Amino acid sequence: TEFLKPRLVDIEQVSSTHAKVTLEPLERGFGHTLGNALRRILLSSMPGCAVTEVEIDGVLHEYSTKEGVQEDILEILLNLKGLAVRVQGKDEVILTLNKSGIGPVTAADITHDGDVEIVKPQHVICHLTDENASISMRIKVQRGRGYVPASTRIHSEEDERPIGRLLVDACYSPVERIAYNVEAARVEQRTDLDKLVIEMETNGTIDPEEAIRRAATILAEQLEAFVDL
Amino acid sequence: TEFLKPRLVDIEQVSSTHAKVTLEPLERGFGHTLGNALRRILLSSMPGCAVTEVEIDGVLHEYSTKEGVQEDILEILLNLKGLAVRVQGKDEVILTLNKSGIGPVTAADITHDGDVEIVKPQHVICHLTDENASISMRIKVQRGRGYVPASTRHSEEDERPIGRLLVDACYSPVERIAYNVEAARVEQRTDLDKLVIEMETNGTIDPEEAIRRAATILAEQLEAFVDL
Amino acid sequence: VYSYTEKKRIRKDFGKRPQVLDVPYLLSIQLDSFQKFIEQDPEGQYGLE
Amino acid sequence: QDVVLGLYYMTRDCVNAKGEGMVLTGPKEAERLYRSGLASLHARVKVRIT
Amino acid sequence: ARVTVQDAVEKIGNRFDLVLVAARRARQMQVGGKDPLVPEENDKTTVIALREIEEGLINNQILDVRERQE
Amino acid sequence: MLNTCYRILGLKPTVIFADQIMYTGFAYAARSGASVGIDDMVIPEKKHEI
Amino acid sequence: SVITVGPYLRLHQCGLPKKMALELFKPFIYGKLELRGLATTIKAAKKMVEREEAVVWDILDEVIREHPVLLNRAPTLHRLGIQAFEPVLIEGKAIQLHPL
Amino acid sequence: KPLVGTGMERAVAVDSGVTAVAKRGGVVQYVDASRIVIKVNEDEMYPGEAGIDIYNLTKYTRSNQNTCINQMPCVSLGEPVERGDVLADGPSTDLGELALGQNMRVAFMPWNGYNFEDSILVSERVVQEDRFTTIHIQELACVSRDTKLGPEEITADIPNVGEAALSKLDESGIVYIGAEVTGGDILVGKVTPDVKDSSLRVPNGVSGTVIDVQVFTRDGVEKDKRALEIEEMQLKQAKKDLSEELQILEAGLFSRIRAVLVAGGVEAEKLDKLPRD
Amino acid sequence: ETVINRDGQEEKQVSFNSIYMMADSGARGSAAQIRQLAGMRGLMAKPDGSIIETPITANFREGLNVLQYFISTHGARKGLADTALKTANSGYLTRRLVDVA
Amino acid sequence: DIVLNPLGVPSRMNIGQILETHLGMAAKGIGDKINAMLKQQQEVAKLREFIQRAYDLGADVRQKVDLSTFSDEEVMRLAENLRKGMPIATPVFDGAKEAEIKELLKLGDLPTSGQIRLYDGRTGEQFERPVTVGYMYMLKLNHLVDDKM
Repeated sequence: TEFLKPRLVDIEQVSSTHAKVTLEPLERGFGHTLGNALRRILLSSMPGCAVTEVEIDGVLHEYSTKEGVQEDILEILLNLKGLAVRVQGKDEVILTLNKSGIGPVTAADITHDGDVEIVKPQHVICHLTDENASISMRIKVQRGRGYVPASTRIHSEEDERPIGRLLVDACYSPVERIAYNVEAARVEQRTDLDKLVIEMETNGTIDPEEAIRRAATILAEQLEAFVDL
Repeated sequence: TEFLKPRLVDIEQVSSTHAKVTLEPLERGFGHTLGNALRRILLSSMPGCAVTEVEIDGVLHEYSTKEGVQEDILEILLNLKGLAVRVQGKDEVILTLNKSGIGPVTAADITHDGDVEIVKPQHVICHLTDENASISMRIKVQRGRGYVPASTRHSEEDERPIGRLLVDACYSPVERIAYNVEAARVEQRTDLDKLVIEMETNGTIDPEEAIRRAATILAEQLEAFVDL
Repeated sequence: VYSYTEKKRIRKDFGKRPQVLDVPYLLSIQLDSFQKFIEQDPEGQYGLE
Repeated sequence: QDVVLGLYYMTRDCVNAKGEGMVLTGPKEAERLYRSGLASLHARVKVRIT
Repeated sequence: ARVTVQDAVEKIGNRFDLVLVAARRARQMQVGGKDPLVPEENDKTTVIALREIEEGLINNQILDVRERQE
Repeated sequence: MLNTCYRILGLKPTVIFADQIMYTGFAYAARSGASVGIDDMVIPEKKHEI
Repeated sequence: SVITVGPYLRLHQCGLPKKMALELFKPFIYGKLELRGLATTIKAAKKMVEREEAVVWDILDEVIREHPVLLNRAPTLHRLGIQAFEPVLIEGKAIQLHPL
Repeated sequence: KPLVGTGMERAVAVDSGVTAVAKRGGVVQYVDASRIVIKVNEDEMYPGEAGIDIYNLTKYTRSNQNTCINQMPCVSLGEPVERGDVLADGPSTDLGELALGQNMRVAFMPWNGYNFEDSILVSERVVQEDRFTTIHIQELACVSRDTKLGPEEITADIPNVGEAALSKLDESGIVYIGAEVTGGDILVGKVTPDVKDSSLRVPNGVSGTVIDVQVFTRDGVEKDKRALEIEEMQLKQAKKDLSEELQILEAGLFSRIRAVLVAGGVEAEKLDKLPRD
Repeated sequence: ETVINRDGQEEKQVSFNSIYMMADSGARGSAAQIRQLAGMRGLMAKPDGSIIETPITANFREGLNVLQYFISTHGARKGLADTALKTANSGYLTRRLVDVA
Repeated sequence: DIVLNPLGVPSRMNIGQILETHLGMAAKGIGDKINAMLKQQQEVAKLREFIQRAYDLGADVRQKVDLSTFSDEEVMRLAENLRKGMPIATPVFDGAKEAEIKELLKLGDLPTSGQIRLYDGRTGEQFERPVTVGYMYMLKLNHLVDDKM
C-alpha cells in the first residue's frame, strides 16, 4: 500500500554553527533505518574546503624559527589546519595574508575575495610582538572529501617542490558532531507516523538543507545500482 | 560525486529458494550502511499474505486437545504456520479445510480457490487415526506488513467468541537474512568494503528479485527530496 | 600562596593530610656530592684537598 | 578469552523478558524475532528442531 | 585452494610417502609438464596434486603402483 | 564440545564449526555489551561486622 | 614484525603487510614478470617493481594465493611453535593473526 | 595537561633543568619564539650591574633517544613574574606541569574482537587531528679519511649518476636545508680514488626533511664553497647575537642613566631632541 | 544478586553482574581474583616463609594503608623474580631431554 | 575514540584505572559546563559562583582557594584555561574516596554509576548493558612499529 513519503520541515538555525532539521512523519520502523544511514553518509562523505599548502616568504622548513612571531611554525600549521573557509566560485583558490605591527593576526586580516568567504574572522593564527615584524604567507585552499594525509599527497612526486613549500594535513570534514532522535509525531489519525529530528554540528561552511539533500542523493544513486539483477 | 559504483553482481545459489549475492567493493563504510538498511527493511517491512486466525471445529480452549490426532493443538498450529500462501485482490480471505480418514493431512485438500496460489502443497498439517479422525476447520488469511507478534493482536481482550484461535504469523516472505562485509582491493588501494548477502525465503517470491523490491521501497522514501 | 603562575590554572586536589615538609630538591643526591669533590674547602677531610 | 564470554551471554535464561512463553517453528524464526527487536536474546520459548 | 588432507588421512592415511609422491608429481608437472586431469582455477602444481586425491583414481598407493606404469 | 565433534564427524566439520563459534561469539559479545564499573563490584555488608 | 588481531580471517589465513610481502616475494615476482614478458632483463624487472605499479600488486596477489608461510615466535617451546598459513595481503605494518 | 594527576607534576617539571625558570623576579619586556628578555625588578637587582635578564631558549636538537627538544615561551607581554617562576616549557610539559601523553575518551566494551585480548581500537578522528603524532631527529655522520690510494674527495662530480640525483645537491656536494630527502638518496657526495663513491646515503625506509648541517675539519685545509658559506653564516649569526645582546644591555644602560639624570639638573631640550650620547 | 518478579511475587535467579559473568564463564579470572577484588586480599607471608600475624583487612576497591601495600609488595616481588629467573633453568632442562631422546 | 577490553582488569587486578576513568569522565563534565556558559557570553558573576562550588566541594581538604579575590580578568583567564576540563590532583596514598567522586558527579549532569547508554555505530541498536565511558590519560611508548618491522 502507501508509504507516506516524508519531506523536510523546520530547517531553522539556532547558533549559526549547528542546526536542527525535522522530517515529515515516517512509517513505523523507518526512523532508525533512515537515521543511521543519513548519519553515516553525513560523517562519511561531504564536499569540504580546506588548506593544503602554505608558503611563508621568510622560512626554509617547518621546523624553523621565524623572527618576530612569538610561537613556532608548527602551531602556525596547526592553526591553519583548524581554519574553516568557504569557497563558492571554483574549487582551487590561493589566499594570501600580510600583517605587521604589534598585535594578534586574526583570520580577518586575510585578503578576502569575492569568490571566498571567511566564517570565523576572529580566529587567531599568530601573535606579533615587534612593531617591525612583517609576516607574509601564501595559502593554498582546495575542495575534497574525507581525510587525506600529507604522506599520500606527495604521491605526485614530480619534484615540483621548492624549499619554501609547507604541506599541512587536510581534513575535509565540514560536519563534526551529528545525532538524531525519533519522536512520535501527531497526525490525522495514523499511529505509525513518527517524526525524525537531526541535530548536526558544523564548522559553518555547509548549510544543513543542502547537506541532507546531497546525502539523500548519494544514497539514492548508490541504491540505483543495487536495484537491478 | 566521483563515487565508486558497485558492479560485478553475483547470482549463484545452491538451492531452490536460497540466494547469495556479492557486489563490487564499495567505499569505506558503505557496505555496512547498505547491509543494515536492507536487512532492517527485509525483516519487517514488506506487504505480505499470511494466516491470522484459525477456528477448529471441536476445539474450544487453546489447550483442549481432541482425540483422533497423534499431534497436539500447538503442534497443528506450528504445522499450519509455514503455510506460505499468497492471495491477490481482496486483502482478507477465508477458507475451509476438511479431511476424514487416516494418514497425513497435506495442503492439497485445503479446498483451494482462485485466491490461494499455494506453493509446494505437500506441507504436513495433521495425522489421522482409523475412522474417528474426521477433522474440519477454517483459516483466515490476511494481508499485512512485516512481523506481528501474537501479543500485539491486545490479544487477551476476550473478543474471540469460543475458539477463534489467533496465530502468530509473519507477512514478510523473508525467513532469514545475514550479510558480511570484508576487505577488497583496487589497483592501488586495498581497503574497500565488499558485501555478501545470504538470502532465503519461503518460496513465495524469488530471492534474487525479492531484495530488489525492498530497494525500490527505500527509493520511494528518498524520492521526496532527492536532488537530480 | 597562589603565585601568579599558579593563578593561571589552579589544580583542584583532595588532600586531607596537611603536608609539613616540602618536597626537597630532587637532585641534592648528585649536586651536593659533587659540591664536596670540587669545592675549595679548607682543612677538608672529604675532598681533593 | 573474549569469545567464551560472548557464548556465555548467548546461552542464559532470565525469569521474565520481552517475548517469552510462546513457540517458534524452528531456529530460523528465533533469529528473526531477536534481530527485529521483538524478543530478548534469552527467553523461555518452545522451539521445534530437527 | 585445498587446505586440508582429511580425505587423504581417512583412507590413505600417511603423511610422508604421500607428500613424497605429491612432490614427484608436481616436479614434472612444473618442468616438462602436461595437462592435469582436473580443471585449474589460477592454482600452481603445489596444490593440484592434493585435489587429485579426492577424485579417488589418484592416491598415495596409486602413485607407487603408477611408478611401474611409467 | 569440539572434542565430541572431533570424535563423530571428523576434521573439516570441526574446524568450520570452531570458526563459526568464533564469529558468533565475537559478534554477540560486541552486540551484547559487557562493562565493569564500581557499582558492579558489590562489597558484602556483613564483612565489616566480621 | 609485531602482531595484531585479525578477527575476520579463517583458521588457515594470516595477514601480511604489503611492504613485507613484496620484499619477501620479489624473487618470485621476477619469475612471474619475465614469464608474462612485461620485463626484459633482471634490471628491467627490478626497476619496474621499484616503482610499485599496478600489475605488480595483482601478480603478487596471484603468487600469494598458494604459497604457505611459516610463523613462529622466538621461544619455540613445543611442537606448535612453528605453524603454516596462507597469506592474505593487507595494508599496515603488522602481522594480522587469527585469534584462536 | 593530565585531567587526573598527583600534584608532584609541577615539582618534577621545575626541579629538572629541561624547562627554563626565571632566575630573578621582575617584569617581561620582550618575548620571542627563540629568546626571552626580562626587565629585572629595580629593588631586586644589585647595584653596579643594572642589566636585564636574557634567556636563550634551545630549539630542535638531537637527543640520546632521537626525540626532539624545543622550548616554547608560555608567557606574554607586560605581565609580572616572580623568582623561581616558570617562563618557558620544554618537551612533554606545559605551564610548568608535567604532561607525558594525551587524555583520550575511552569506553570499556568488547567490540568484534578487534580489542581481543590486549589490543586497542583508535578512532580515525584522533589521527585526523594529529593528537599523537611525534617528531624524531636523526643524525647522519660522514667522515673523510685518507687511505693509501689518495684522500677521498667530497667533490660534486661522480661517475654513474643521474642529473636528478644531483639536482637536490648543490655544486659542492652537500644537500641544502629543508630539501625533502627520500630513502636511499645522497646527502653528501664523496668518492674514494678509478673512484669509489663512498658517499653518505639515507638508510632505506626513513625519509624526511633535513634540519641542520654541520662541518668540522682540522686547521690548515681547503674549505669548499658550502664550507665557507656556512662559516660566514655562523659568523654573521654570532655577530648578530652579540649585537643584540649589547644593544639590549645598552637600552638598559640608557634607561638607568636617564633615571639617574632626571634629578640633579637635566637639560629639557637635550632630553627630547639631542641623542642620548 | 538478581531478584526479578514474574507476575507478582519476586523470584531469585543467577546474577548478571559483569564480574560474576567473567568469573563463572571461565573467560578470565577465578575465585581468587574475585575474592581479592571485594573481600579480603588474604594474609601474606614473609619471603623467608613466615606468615605475618596481621592480615590485610581491605580490598582493592577500598583504600589500602601504606603498611598494607608495603607488606604486599615483597609478596609479588618474589614471584616476579622467580618468573624472571625461571626462563633459563627450565628451558635448559629441555636440552638435556633432547640429546638423550 | 578508544575502545578497550574489560576482560583485562578482573585478572590483572589493576582496578584503579576504572576509578581513573570515572574521574576523567567527571572532570570533563565541569569543563563542558564552563564551556557551555563561556560560549554563551555570560557575565563573570555567574562564573564566580559556579567555579566556587567546583573548588569547595568534598570533605575536609587542604585546598582552600578564595575565587572572589583575584580579579575579573584573572577569573576570565581561568575560565578560558579550564574550558577543556578542570584538572584534579590525587595524592598517592591520600587520594579521594568514592563519596567525593559521587559529589563531583552531582555538580555536572552525568549519571552517578559512571555507565551511560551507548549506541552501536553500525547497527544503530542499543547495547543491552550500560557501558562505562570516561577520559583516560594514555601514553604512546617508544616501541615504534617502523623500528621493529
